[PDB]
Amino acid sequence: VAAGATLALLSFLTPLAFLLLPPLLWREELEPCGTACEGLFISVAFKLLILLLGSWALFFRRPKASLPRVFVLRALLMVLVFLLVVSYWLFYGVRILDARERSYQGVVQFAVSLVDALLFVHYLAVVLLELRQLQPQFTLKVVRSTDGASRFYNVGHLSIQRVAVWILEKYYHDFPVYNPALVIAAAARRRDNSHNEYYYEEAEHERRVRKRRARLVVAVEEAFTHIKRLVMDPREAAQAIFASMARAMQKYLRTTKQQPYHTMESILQHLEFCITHDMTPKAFLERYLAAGPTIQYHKERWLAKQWTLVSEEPVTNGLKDGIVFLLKRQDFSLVVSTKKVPFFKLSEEFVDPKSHKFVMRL
Amino acid sequence: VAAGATLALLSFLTPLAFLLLPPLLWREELEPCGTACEGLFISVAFKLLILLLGSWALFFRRPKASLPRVFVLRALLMVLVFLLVVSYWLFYGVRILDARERSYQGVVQFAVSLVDALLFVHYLAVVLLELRQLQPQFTLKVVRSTDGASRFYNVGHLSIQRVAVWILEKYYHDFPVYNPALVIAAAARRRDNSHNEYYYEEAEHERRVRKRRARLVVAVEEAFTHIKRLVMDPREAAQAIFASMARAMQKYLRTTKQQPYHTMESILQHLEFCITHDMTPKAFLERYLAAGPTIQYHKERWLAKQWTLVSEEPVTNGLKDGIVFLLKRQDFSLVVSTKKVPFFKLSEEFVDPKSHKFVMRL
Amino acid sequence: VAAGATLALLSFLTPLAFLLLPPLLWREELEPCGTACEGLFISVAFKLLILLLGSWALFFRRPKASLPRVFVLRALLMVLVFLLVVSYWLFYGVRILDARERSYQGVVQFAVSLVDALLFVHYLAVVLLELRQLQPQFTLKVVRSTDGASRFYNVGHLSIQRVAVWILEKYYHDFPVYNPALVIAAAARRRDNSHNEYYYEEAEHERRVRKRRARLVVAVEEAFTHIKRLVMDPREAAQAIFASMARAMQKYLRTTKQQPYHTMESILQHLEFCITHDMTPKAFLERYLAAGPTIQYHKERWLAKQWTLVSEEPVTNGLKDGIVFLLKRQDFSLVVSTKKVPFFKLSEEFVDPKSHKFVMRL
Repeated sequence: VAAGATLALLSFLTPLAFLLLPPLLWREELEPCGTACEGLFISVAFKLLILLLGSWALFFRRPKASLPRVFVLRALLMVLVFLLVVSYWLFYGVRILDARERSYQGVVQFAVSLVDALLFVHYLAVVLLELRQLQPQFTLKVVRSTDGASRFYNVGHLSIQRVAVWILEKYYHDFPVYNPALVIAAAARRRDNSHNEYYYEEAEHERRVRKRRARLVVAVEEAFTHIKRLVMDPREAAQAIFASMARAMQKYLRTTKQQPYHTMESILQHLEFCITHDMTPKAFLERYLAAGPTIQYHKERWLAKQWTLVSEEPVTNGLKDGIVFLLKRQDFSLVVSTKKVPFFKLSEEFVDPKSHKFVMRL
Repeated sequence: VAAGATLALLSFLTPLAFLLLPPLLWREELEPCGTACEGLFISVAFKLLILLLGSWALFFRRPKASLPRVFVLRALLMVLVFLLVVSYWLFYGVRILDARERSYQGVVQFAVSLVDALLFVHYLAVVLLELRQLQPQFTLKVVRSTDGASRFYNVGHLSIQRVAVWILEKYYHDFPVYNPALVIAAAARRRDNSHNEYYYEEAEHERRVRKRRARLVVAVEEAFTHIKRLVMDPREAAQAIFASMARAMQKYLRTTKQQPYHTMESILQHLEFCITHDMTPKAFLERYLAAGPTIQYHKERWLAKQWTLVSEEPVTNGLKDGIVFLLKRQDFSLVVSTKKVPFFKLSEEFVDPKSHKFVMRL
Repeated sequence: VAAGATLALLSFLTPLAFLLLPPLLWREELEPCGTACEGLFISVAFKLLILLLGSWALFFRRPKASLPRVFVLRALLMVLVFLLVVSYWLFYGVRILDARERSYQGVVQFAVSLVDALLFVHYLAVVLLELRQLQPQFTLKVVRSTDGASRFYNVGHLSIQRVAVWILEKYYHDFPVYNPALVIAAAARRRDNSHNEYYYEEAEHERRVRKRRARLVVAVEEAFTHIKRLVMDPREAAQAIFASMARAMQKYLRTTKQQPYHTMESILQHLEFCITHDMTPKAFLERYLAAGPTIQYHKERWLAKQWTLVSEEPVTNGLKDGIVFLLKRQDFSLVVSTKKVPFFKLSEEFVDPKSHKFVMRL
């Protein structure tokens, strides 16, 4: 990442060097030129300000991911910046600096062309890195291998590793959080005719979850009726009203297998959060009634540095119809299937709004 | 917004002024120049057409929101357009217009550099206003403070007010519509051991909602069997078949607290809409069975001009990990929590499709 | 589509022709020029490489749809490329080629202006085709006319046919798959007071779906316990463990009307898929328990070449508040209603985090 900052600093200082070396080295040898040179100095100044603000807006940011192989398009852009700036330096050396060029208008036009080329490389960087994948080309079915939480997405032309990082960004807010606490045909006919134990255990579990949920709703309502706006801190008020709801919260988190997701300190911080921002009991309970996504919880449960990209294809290739890859973790795996978004043939049919006529029969 | 139109008109007329003032003021004093000048006139004409079509496509539109503070990047762009065009006017005045420049090739190259700079400012405007927030940087948990309807979003680098307008654009089609019609530990142990009244009231409410829903489904099916395609207007046919379903619709909207959402005229317009476009009874009922989002209903219920941005941070700053802000309204409040999308470290693992081998034991 | 490739090849070869015809036709007549010409040759080479890589990244791809009328903005871009390149050819012919221009610096600057104009046309193409619709302007309610599956979307400034293709791209992964197997007021009062047959048939159907689902879950769990990692192919292992679950799968697909969606070969391929990628029984069953979207199934069920755009407005116009159009198919119709995203007026309200004070009463 240091080579990118080196290329950025060199590319920013190279037009200023190309403009400031002939007045510093051969000033009296240099030919005087008219107002066209100074107008091109103004163009260099404003276009370098545009280049600096654009590179600030899109490229002066930390890397959001560590890819297992090389970023192909970003390495292409770095090689393009390197070869462009090195070729401009080589030409400026062997045909302007060593030759002691007198026509300063040509040197300033050369710097103008350099800044135009750097702005066009910045535009190509936006095209390659951000604009290429806007048009949706593929539909991704992403399924957890453990509980079968499935979402579908539309993705554009990206490589498999960039699609993988994209899916991991969707995963932490789209799927529910992972919870690990949640002859032959004749034997199958004999077993399927037996007592349907799982049906009644499921009905018992749904019934007792609804009962513990009702106890929790009544507990948190009667808890939030113990305070009112106004001396007592929201931490102290949350600690006061937690005692009238800790037992029903503990019972509901035991019956829904959500015990290690919510410590007592996290529930106290979320109580302080809810009574600070004037949230009702139901807006408090929405964090606890359902499972909720992975980013809702503590950072020790994210484990975002422990993902593994398992693909039979080399992961720098783009997607195609039939690509399946795994986003493995120590706990589960995200199975990703790729299908091509199909070709559409729309036809146009005109109807008349007058032509909608009706009868009373059938 | 008038200053933006003034800057746009001035920036469009400034290259034409820079090209047309030397033939109008000093024509016989002006030096003749070759075909390079006329080729640059062609470049000025086509690049100004490109600039006009791009500014039409992205910037000749009404403001979608009224922000509580200044749009920082748009004011930066307006200051950049102003300082660029004013500096080109000052140089053209004090070094071309007052000096009566004879080298017309330099003046036309100066206008070419001006149009290139305006196209680069337009590109910087697209980078700052639209391309900066494409890369998702933050996950937003947006929760209504009243009923706890929660959605998560990925947002890029935006200020808090632009994130707020973005969330309000997501709110009108993502959340359901707001419906306002919907010692201590020993006392909590005594209360949680009492009769679970809320559980049975919830079961009674779900049962009677399912019964009124079944009555409504049978009513709307038998209502739509009273007409057929073909003389009778769809308004007249909707008014005819509404009488066989108005009672069950009124009972279902009473039992689900959806009475002021649906007037009789709105249900008649939606009946005319459904029988016009050949919609089934279930496609009619999907508007009424669930609550549905806020933009599905009448404009007096949107109240989009009554939002309030409550943030402890000054709202022109970008988001960071831990920003919480409220989108208050007179009825409720959207509590928005910001978390950073975590850094990913993908590793690559190669598996062999031949290496998937299986046994029959366990 | 051949005219677009012809314009692309002509636009790529035109600057090289403008640079290479004066050394090939009048070489000794041609005036020698300094290092400014060669620096502009370097600028032409790198900017043509930028133009080639950008046109590869965004425009060297197959059309994703067949629109019923002309793509208005793409035809505008093709007319702009055609008129620009034809005007540069006409000027180069009648003022450089026929006149036998000696000032070669003007010819090379003319080619530089041509490549700058082509890069600006490419930028305008990105603005018109991709950047115009990023800012969400409209909310689309898309409802199937048969079962009332409804989704809402935010769309930007697009024409009705491009919005239609956009909705069809959202449709194949957002909606569930279409399943066709799923005086007057006094008579309505008499019928609504009768036996609520549909309520009890619905409760019976939900109960038997839960029972067949429980049988299927137990069957697929006991089926996946018949194999283990390690000689036997995943096709052979899937065929072995399918016999202990085919009866409960067939019963669940009969009771949920999902019989023609899943052939025996498709279930065997998905079993091989799940045991290959170490998916649990629940991750196998997520494809079968719910309906799921249309792209999840076989390509004979997509029928993406059979959509019909029914609009009272001519479909090359952009959306506005109140546009309703149909995306008809032989089976159903997607009714699309357009509403304008409302204007927001945010106000700012500062609260003090110290000012959150609380009491114990009420």
